[PDB]
Amino acid sequence: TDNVKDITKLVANLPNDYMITLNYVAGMDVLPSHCWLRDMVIQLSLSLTTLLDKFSNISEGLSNYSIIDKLGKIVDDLVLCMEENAPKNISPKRPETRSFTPEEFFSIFNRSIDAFKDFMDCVLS
Amino acid sequence: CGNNVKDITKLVANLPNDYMITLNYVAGMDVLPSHCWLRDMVIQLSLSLTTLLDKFSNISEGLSNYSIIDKLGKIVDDLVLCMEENAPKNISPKRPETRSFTPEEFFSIFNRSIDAFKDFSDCVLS
Repeated sequence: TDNVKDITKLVANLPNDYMITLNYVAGMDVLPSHCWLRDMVIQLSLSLTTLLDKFSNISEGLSNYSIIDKLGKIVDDLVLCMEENAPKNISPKRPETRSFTPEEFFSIFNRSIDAFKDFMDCVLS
Repeated sequence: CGNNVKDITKLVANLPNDYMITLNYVAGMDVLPSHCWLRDMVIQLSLSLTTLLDKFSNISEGLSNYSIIDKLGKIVDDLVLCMEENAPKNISPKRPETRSFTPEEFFSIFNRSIDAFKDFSDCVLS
């Protein structure tokens, strides 16, 4: 049901100097969403997959594995929707591989999901 | 003075496998007799835990990393008090080796220091 209310606890339970790697799609902060939403949900999917593998599945209490896994599932549904609707052949460039703080990584995450809630040319320079 | 862990296992399981935890490692801790390195190591763990703690927010419910680490830091404060109150005069072989360890490795050093404390030839190396 598009759920945060669990992201804040994850961020509070992740080291604030831990660098989460993400292939940031350039211009996600300026261009209209149809230009980057698809690519970004896919990149978030890859990063969450990579992130989840860094924890163990604690089953009782605050579990980072649990929250990340839940987030991964939400994104899989987003990738399904975006993919099974994207414009043919989606060749700008292959996203800037950057590392982000958990707070930063997850702010980007929220901005992408938010972008979905309103998903109804793409040039830079 | 002797002495409870609030579960390091859950902590290690809730910390990223590739997160590097910095520790000024006291050389010879793995071979030298305990009285040669315990005091210094307990002091070093205390510093690393201080630094580690400042990386998390205090989550109140759900056995958070902040709470467990904070608990481990207090246990070490008691251990530092004990070792300092009984440390030899002027404790200077050489400073500790600043290294980075994975959480499993860091807390393995911690558990081994704790054990050494639980059971507390002169200090020669090389």
